[PDB]
Amino acid sequence: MAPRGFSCLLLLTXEIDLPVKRRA
Repeated sequence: MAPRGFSCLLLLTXEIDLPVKRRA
């Protein structure tokens, strides 16, 4: 898991929209 930051800011841009949609 990321330090709830680098990947946290990318979640807003939609970059990391995989762990917030479906099981995938």
